[PDB]
Amino acid sequence: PVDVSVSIFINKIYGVNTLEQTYKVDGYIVAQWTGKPRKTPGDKPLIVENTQIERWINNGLWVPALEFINVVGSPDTGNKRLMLFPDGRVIYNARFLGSFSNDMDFRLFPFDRQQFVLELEPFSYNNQQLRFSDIQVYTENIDNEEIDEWWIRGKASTHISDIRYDHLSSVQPNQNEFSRITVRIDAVRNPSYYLWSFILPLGLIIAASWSVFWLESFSERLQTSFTLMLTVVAYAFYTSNILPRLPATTVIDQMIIAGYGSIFAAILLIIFAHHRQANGVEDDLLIQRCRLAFPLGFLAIGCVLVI
Amino acid sequence: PVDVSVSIFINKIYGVNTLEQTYKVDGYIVAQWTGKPRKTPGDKPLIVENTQIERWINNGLWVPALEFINVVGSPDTGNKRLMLFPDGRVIYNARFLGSFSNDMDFRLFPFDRQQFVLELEPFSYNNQQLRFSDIQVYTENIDNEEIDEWWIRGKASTHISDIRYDHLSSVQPNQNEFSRITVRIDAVRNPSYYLWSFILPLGLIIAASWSVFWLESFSERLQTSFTLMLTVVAYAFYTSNILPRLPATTVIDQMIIAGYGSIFAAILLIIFAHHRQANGVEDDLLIQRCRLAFPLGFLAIGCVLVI
Amino acid sequence: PVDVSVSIFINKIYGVNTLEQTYKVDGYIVAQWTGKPRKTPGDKPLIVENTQIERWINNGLWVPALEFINVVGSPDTGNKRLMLFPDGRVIYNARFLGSFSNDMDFRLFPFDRQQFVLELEPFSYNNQQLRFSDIQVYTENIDNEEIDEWWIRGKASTHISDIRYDHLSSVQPNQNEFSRITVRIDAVRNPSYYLWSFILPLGLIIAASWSVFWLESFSERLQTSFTLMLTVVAYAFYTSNILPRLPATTVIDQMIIAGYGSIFAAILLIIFAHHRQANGVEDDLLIQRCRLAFPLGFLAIGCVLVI
Amino acid sequence: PVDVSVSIFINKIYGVNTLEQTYKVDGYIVAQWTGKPRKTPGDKPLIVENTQIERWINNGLWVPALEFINVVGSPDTGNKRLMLFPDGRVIYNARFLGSFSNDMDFRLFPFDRQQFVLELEPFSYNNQQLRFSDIQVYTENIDNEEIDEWWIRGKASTHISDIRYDHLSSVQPNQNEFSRITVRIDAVRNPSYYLWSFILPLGLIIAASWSVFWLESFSERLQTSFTLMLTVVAYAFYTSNILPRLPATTVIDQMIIAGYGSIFAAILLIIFAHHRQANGVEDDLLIQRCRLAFPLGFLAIGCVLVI
Amino acid sequence: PVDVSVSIFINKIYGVNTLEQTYKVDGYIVAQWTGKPRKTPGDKPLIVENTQIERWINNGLWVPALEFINVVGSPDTGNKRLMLFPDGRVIYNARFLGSFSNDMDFRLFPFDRQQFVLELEPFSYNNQQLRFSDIQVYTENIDNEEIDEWWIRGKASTHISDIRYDHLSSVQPNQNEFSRITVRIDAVRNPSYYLWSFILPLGLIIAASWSVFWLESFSERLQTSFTLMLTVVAYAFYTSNILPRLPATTVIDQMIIAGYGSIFAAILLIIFAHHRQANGVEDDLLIQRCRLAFPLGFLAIGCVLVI
Repeated sequence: PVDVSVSIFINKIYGVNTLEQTYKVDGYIVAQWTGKPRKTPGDKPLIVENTQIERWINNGLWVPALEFINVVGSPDTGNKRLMLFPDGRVIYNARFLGSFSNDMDFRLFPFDRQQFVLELEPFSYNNQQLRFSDIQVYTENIDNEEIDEWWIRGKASTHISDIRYDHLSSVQPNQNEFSRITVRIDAVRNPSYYLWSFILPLGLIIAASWSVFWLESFSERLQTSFTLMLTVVAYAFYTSNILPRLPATTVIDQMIIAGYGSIFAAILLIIFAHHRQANGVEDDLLIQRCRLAFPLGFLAIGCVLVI
Repeated sequence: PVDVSVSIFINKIYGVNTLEQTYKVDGYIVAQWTGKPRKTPGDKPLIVENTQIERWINNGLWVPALEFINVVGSPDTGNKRLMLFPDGRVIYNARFLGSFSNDMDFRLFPFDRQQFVLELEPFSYNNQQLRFSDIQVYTENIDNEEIDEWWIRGKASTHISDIRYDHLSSVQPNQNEFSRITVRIDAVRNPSYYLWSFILPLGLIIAASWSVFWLESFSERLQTSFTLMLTVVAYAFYTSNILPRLPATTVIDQMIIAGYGSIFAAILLIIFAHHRQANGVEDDLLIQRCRLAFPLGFLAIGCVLVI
Repeated sequence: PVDVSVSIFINKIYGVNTLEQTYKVDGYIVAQWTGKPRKTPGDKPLIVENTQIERWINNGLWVPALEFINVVGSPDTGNKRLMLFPDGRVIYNARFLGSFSNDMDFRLFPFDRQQFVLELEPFSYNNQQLRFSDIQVYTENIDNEEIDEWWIRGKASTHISDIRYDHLSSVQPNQNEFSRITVRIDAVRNPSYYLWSFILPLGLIIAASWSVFWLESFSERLQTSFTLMLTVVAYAFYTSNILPRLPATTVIDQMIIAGYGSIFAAILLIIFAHHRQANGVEDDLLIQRCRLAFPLGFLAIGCVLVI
Repeated sequence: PVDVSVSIFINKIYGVNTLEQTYKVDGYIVAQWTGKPRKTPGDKPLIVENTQIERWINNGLWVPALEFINVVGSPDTGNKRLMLFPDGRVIYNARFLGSFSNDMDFRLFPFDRQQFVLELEPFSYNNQQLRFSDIQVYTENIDNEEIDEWWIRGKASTHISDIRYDHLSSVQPNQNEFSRITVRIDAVRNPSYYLWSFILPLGLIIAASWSVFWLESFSERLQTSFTLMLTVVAYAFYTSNILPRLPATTVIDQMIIAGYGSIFAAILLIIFAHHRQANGVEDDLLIQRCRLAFPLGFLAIGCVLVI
Repeated sequence: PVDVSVSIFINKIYGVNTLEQTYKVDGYIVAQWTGKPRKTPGDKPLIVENTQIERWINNGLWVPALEFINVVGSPDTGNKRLMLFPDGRVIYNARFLGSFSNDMDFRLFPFDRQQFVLELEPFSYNNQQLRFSDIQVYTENIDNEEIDEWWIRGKASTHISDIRYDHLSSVQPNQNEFSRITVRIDAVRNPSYYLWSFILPLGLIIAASWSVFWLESFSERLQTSFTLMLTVVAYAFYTSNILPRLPATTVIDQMIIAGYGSIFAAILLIIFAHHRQANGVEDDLLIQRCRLAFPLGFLAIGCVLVI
């Protein structure tokens, strides 16, 4: 079994797609192993670049294919090189930009946290072993973080493991285990932007909707609610169109639904106070009571939301 | 007739396009057959990867081209390999990402269910038979389902068949039947998100629209109706822009049309009650009757919608 | 002149682009001609697939290039094969997906009808003739039609013709006529969806806008119009954003403009009735007259729209 | 200096990108020059197509690369051919689809006019001269123009010139002038659609906004303005989202700004008339005066806009 | 160490992507060095174009690969050429369009300024030195600037430097320093468009919101605020949808949030003035005081924003 040492340099993780749970990773991949020694020009290591690489493979050079397991579509490989050492060492180095898949739960949207993973595995060989994996995710940790959209927490975690494929041929007596390198980078979303421009105004609207009870007439109370109703519909549209697209109910989507309910409940109470008492009494002890209670009931339900 | 065994590993089915009735399928395809025995290095099976494969084809190796019948544009094939066995067996294995087509009826949008199908067929040979198809759609069934957008019902069903092409040449006396593998995966859309964030507020708005009859004056009743009218127009826009795009009337689209009608009918009744009675009587037995009847008429019509 | 028989199988016509007047066509293309006889393996027809085809062309095999005249960008060709017959026949078969152009007038948008055309022509040869064209547009005609977006009317029409290119070289004495195959498929748009979810609510709003005349006060009449004004602005936005994009005025766009005018004319009449009569008379014989007349004037102008 | 005669057939100019000032050009390019005579099959001109062309170049055939100077990314070339004449003539013909750049001023958006240009230049040779350029922009001039989005004014203008590159090597004593072909096609946008569906309603809204002065009460006058304000905000959104995107203020954008100002100026006058006169007088000679003057002040300022 | 002279011609910098902090660069790259002398046809420098270049590399020609460090995906290279001089000089020249990455802070959006940078580095050699970098950013400086979206300030800055890579192999005793060319072009965004069509109406709306205090009744004051509330929600949507997309709070977003706060504070003051005084007094000295003070308080807070 050939010992393969890999190194993955991650330049940038960007372009997260919430609809398809994917993310882009730009960087380099280096893999080193030792083969039979070789006569090189003079005796310095020989450099073979791009189109010249397949010329060496056609003459018999063994270059194993390593596949990104969780990639989404063939990645864009930039420059690639082979470094052929006279003592037998071989170093493959290539620039790449690829889109990778991982299970991503966005339910607690503004305050959610995700981990971006890479999964590397040889495409055809089980008799060849990944010896050690070093990733160099040397993007900043203390340069721009409050300004940046995602907060990387710690240095990336690595784990070389062995994957057992059962459904295989019938001629392999026991060779159905492959070496898989797994890189993981944990990150937390910076909610600053979504707090100020989305959650804050949504609170301001939800709060100010309760000021309908400070209207004197019943006609004033009920008719204004329909203008508040339209405002929440507008704000829900503004929220869903500008924020990333999701077929899942987010924290903000609960806040939106809560606002929807708060207005509908107000309409019920406003009509209730009118027609609850005999002979047209307006239950003024209700309008004034919920004038402060209605704000409190929402805050109590919000805490049980975090139950 | 050559016996070819295929195996299709489905990693992920995603990216449904409602406008073009397409869907993306990432996974692997394996095909195995037995040919004339062959001298391999030593005597272990030889592995030929990617660019090296066409070198073997130029020297005479027979590798049939299998076409995805229902594919939408040439798919993106990642790494590919040939496993050449000394006794004659040949195993082709390739990673692919492709877009596939099938008839998809989205009319009952939030609660609809679809089946994703693959159709495999040799491109040039009828004297070569697909012997058995095993698909490994080992995506979860009981890990994430309530969180996931689609619910896979069962393991994929397959069907190898023979397709008769009539319009052909004139030199084939009887050989116009091709082996077609057909894989089918049934799935049900998870309506959780669309119920809470779309159907529920639409109900709350439609319901609260009936509270126009609880206004005392006629001027209050008619003018408020026009503000409710704007809200339904606003909500239909929010609905059509955020939800997947469709040139077909969906369940939600019927609910939207229903809200449109409920408001217009209210305006008729509101105006009717004013000018229906002689000498300016306001038919107060109507406003109060439909105050509860108008909500009920909508519920009765909704049940005949499910007829 | 070489006799070339073509056959075009049309799997699917989809993805009409109203902004660029284009549409996608998936299917196969077959071309057959007879050349000098040939020694084949044994004596069965030889099959040459994909990358192996250019190998035969480099050894001298004459394979003419057929260009889609009205294609938009080089089309995506899937699998391709050559079938070489010993008696001299040669059959080229290839799967393709391409985007094609044709003049498409969408002015009567919901009820418009278009025809999708293909135009085939050899790229370099005029001394080579397309002998007969058979298209197999065996998409359904009586399976799904009311559910489908477009209605195909009849079997596709074909026409081989001769195109005269004048601006050419100076060395051709008379050879400037090329063989062109022209396929035409006529189709009518299914207006069901646009009627119910777009045309119907637009009528309901336009109609209900006239109910402003049933308000008793003049202040009620004028102020309500401005809320109705906003509703038409809102509905025009919803219409233009969801419906296909066009730099041309459609039937719906005329209906929208009509709604704009109906409201502006209402504001004129409402203000006119106030200040038309001496000493502050409110011309109540106008408000009630146009209470019914204003709806009729719209219907009369709508019929002259179809003039 | 080799004499190269080019001819550019322009099939369609479409896909104007206002954000990036680009446009797509589909058509053919032909280039002819005379070289050393050649032994051809028999003695008829030889046709070399697509993949076969580079075979002749590897054997020594001189085929110069002509670059589209103003192209945006490598263009999509369809079929290409070489016609090798026995007397030495060589004719290169190729189908192409490319995106081209030019400075485009969209400030007078609905009524603007642009010119689409192509710039052709050899990539490596200054000792080779473009002898004459004939373009065949035989798209219609009198077939569909009122229906079409753009109006082509005349046949395209050509200009072969010499471009002086100063910053070059140090070994060229005087050879730093290159032959550049420049094609120009002038076009005027058909404003019919934008007039009816955008400019017309914006006028109606701006006009109808002035009808606020016909309200009797002061409370009626001020409150309605905010509904008209919302209408202009709504209409500004509808305008910017559907119309092509631009980081420049257009004619329509000025009309929008004008509507914003008309309403804001109205609010000032409405509040001014209330509190301008001593003892609470409502300056009724103002409300009625600007009832007609405010429309005129807008019309007077609009004519100074065309100053 | 080989001396390599590069020259970078920048035709156009366009397509800034605010979400991914990228920008497109179209232009040419020229690189010159001197090698062992060479026998050329006759003795003039030989020109080798495109596909013919790799033929010389297969025969042994050394052409080093230079990589754009900050590129986002492999760039699109148009025509490329080699100029082989008899005395040993070699000139590589290629057209390219590429997407490049750099840290871009858009927080002060309308008035922000950015710098577009390129970073060039050899892919495999440290024993080869970039001798001098000359960029020709000969885009206009005094032709169109007020009309153009970006303002280039000065001639582009260059800096050849040495980058120390630590994490490397174990066989290099001291050779881990690479030559990096860094080009920088400073640019300031032209805020003209965003001022007139976005900042100005936002001011007009924010200002006119203060006119709620000039209403006489309390019911008029509170109900109108909710219509003003909806207008800001609409305008926030229009702002975020049309302006470039950003997960960061911009100057406009602060102006938007300020408008949100201004209205909510008014609702508090409007309700405060009602219920602050004993026995139902309406604190008319507040409504009139903040009638002018509320405008001033916003202006006072706005200057401390620029603190």
